[PDB]
Amino acid sequence: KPDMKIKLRMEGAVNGHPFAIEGVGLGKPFEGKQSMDLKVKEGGPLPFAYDILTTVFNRVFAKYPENIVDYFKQSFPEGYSWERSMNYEDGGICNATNDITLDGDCYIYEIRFDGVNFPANGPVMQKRTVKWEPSTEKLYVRDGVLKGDVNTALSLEGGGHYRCDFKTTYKAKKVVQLPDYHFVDHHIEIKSHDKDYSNVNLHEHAEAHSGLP
Amino acid sequence: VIKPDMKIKLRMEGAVNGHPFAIEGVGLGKPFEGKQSMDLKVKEGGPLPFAYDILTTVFNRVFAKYPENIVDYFKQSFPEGYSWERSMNYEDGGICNATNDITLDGDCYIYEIRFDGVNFPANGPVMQKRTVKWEPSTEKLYVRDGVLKGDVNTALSLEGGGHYRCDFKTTYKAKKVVQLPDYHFVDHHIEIKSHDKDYSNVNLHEHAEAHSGLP
Amino acid sequence: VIKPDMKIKLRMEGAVNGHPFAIEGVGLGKPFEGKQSMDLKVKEGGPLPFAYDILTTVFNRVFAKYPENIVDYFKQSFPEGYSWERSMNYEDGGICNATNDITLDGDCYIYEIRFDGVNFPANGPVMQKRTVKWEPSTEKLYVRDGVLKGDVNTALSLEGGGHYRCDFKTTYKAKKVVQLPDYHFVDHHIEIKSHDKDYSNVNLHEHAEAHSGLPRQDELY
Amino acid sequence: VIKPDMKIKLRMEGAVNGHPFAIEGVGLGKPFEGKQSMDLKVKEGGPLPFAYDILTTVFNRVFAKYPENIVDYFKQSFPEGYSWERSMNYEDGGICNATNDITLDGDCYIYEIRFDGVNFPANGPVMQKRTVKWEPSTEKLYVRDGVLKGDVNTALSLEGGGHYRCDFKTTYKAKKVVQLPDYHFVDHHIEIKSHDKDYSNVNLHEHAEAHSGLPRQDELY
Repeated sequence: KPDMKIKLRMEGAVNGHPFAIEGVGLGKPFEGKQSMDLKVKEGGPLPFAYDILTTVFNRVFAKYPENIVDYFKQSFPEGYSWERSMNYEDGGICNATNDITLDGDCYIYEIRFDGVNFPANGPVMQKRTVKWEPSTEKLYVRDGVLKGDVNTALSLEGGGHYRCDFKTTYKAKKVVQLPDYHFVDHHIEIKSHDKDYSNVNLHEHAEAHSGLP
Repeated sequence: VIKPDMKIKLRMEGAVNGHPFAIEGVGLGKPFEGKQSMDLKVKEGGPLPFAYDILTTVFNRVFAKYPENIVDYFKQSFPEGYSWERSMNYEDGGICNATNDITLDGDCYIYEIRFDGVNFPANGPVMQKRTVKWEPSTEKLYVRDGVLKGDVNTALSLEGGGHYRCDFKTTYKAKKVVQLPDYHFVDHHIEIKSHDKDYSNVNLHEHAEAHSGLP
Repeated sequence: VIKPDMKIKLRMEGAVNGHPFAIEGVGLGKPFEGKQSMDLKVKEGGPLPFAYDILTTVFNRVFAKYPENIVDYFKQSFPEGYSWERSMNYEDGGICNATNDITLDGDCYIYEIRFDGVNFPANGPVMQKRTVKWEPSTEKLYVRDGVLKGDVNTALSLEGGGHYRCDFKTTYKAKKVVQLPDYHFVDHHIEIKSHDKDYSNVNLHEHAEAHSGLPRQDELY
Repeated sequence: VIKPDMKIKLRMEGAVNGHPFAIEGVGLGKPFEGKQSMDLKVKEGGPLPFAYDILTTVFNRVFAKYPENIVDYFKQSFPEGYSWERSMNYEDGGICNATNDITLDGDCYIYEIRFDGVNFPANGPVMQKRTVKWEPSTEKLYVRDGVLKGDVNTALSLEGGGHYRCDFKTTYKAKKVVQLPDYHFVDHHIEIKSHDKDYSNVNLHEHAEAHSGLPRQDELY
């Protein structure tokens, strides 16, 4: 619908230490904007940069142009799931999955998050990340499902960037029309948070396009 | 504190391509000879829809024969124990993250294991169970930032011939400060010795020895 | 130093899976429009046994339209010029490293290019010539240790459908000190417009435009 | 075709971060004992501004001791010889691509080598010459598409301690049809034994043995 709700729970671990986060939000799928409030329920205070989780906290929240097949809006009411590997340039790897279903007007997420091999003096365990930069994801079809890759980066305290290579697989639960090669522009931002990030208000803006011209 | 005849008790909770499962095991082995064996049972999520082989190297470098001219990081870490973290990067994009918290209760090592695999193509040898076994391997172990790292590029043999490659990145963290070793190697040979039709029961063996390369 | 119309002169020497070749080209473009076109000729090692597409992005981010609010690293570097390094990483392990030394003579840029590709499998799309073209792309550019870096993972479309991925890592080096830009993007669309049977003659075009991501940028006045 | 004492003659042309150089070498070794040594001389581009260590493993798996139960792909390929392709992926993004055409003239192997490295950061151990030596390694060899592959993640020890990692991917191509081996390993130990101040003269050694993993192989009679 023009205005949808979000309900979510994430369970996971970072370098073996487990935690849990729940969230509630709302957004406009046809405008490509969304926002949510996240609450840490287990494993607080989190000893890692919150930023590594933010892109796991839904490509249905992306404004798709008419000449571009929309894989995500097609997959409802049944929904879809996605898998992702997030490979940071210092060897830290985060694996995340999301099972997305629809109940009335509210999307429901079942998220699992697992990070390993973050060095203790790195920007993630030391919390020296500022935010994610805007990015452009590339989407193409492979083995009857939709892939999404993007080489992005996090800005660091005092300048410089921390790169991360995203590899996402999107699987609609039911068979939908497959799209051509296209792009999605992203901008995710933490707009407010408390000292230990037990409460986080997170926003994303996403728009699909087909590149130049 | 470390005795020629130790026991293994383990539980793994995890998921592959989003589908969860759980496996328990009971084992035994000889740390000073570098040999071990266990019986594993699927307790949740069976029958497993992926090749069992991707899990076996998660199911303890204390079971490796270390010569005396090589500092033994793992046997030093007991009785307090150690933990390890690992990424396993398959050449077709399948990636498995696993963690193991290892403690010691009397004569039995106890594992708390987490396993999470993503992005395995449905047409690949992991989801279609076309792996035969792990080949023998030689791991590279070195120190970085006060902890021990171990990297190895190995492979799985496939049923119509050929090999399916995997890059290992392990971080070993002793629970308290031990002597750190110099650059060395561990030779591995892990084998499934018997199993069920669906791999609900698996008998797993490993043989390991540390060395220093040529000569 | 930068004129609305510029010329291009280049020579590329290199090898793929150990077999050497050489290519010369002449071109023209408009740096402030971010467009260029050239004519390329194989001079050595023909006919080439690999897909020509792996060479095209080696054949000048000075040919990229920069908005007025984004610092332009490349147009600043002339008349002295700049150099760049890059090593493409294709998903089946075939890897190409490339270098370009770019200088200026009057109104003509001059390239000295080296291209070296290794480990292309015989049954892969490069050695079997099953690539159609490069898809449009969006490059990510950021600063590291006083020089400009460029990352983008893009793809080639394949003859029977589907895509063949490649990871780009470029380093750009101005020869003299210039102003460094913030993290930004460059959109690309490179196209082979015409070629003969064995790709002896190739007409190649590129369109490149810089932006700042987010909400793409005319407001009634 | 293979005699217990063979000689080596080589020339390498290449560049690192765009700056070209050339090195010639003369050597000797015992293929059946897996040992070799050579003396290398910089002929162009000296003094080299990068750590010499990145070139040493490019300066022939015929010099590897094979047990009788493991098929020898390399000693089989002569007198025709073989060629190999290789990418070396360092953990900070430095990438070196190398090719070698190995031929045989009498009792002397002849190498034609190309070496091309890009994106080595200026503050890294290669451009600062902070490497000490390659650690010994164990390469893993397997067959793919009828040719021989070699993978090994290895490392260089660094001046102030610690290690600098590199990912090797080699493709070996015999010039004639030979019998293909099963999955096996080769243990390596390459050493610079002497060099002059700026590495214009370098004496280089390698020791190599193939095996089949543990249990490492008289049985007391």
